[PDB]
Amino acid sequence: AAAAMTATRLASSYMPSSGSSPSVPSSIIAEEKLLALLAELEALSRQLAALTQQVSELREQQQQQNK
Amino acid sequence: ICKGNVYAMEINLQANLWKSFLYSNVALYLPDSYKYTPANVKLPANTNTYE
Repeated sequence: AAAAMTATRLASSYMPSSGSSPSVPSSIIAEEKLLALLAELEALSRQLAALTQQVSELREQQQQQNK
Repeated sequence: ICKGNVYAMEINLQANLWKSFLYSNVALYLPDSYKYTPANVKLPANTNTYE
């Protein structure tokens, strides 16, 4: 019973495993701007894909008109 | 018969003790930045572990 008690205490610690377990530094301010960047950057990818179809449709429309 | 003084090696006794005391002590207790690792050994990634 106590083996379980220490097992959960070991599992609940900052760096519990002798294996790979180092710390990581970061800055909250930089992350927030990055998270906002990916939102707009992704939206541009799909919008530019949509604009391709409009130009693609425009090209076929002219060819049909000049068929 | 020897024919010469007796063969003998030399050792600075006092200096060796002073160095050995200096190494078991503070020399081994420097911050890890002064420590390096050999080429053919692998250490666990965790920094707080005894190994």
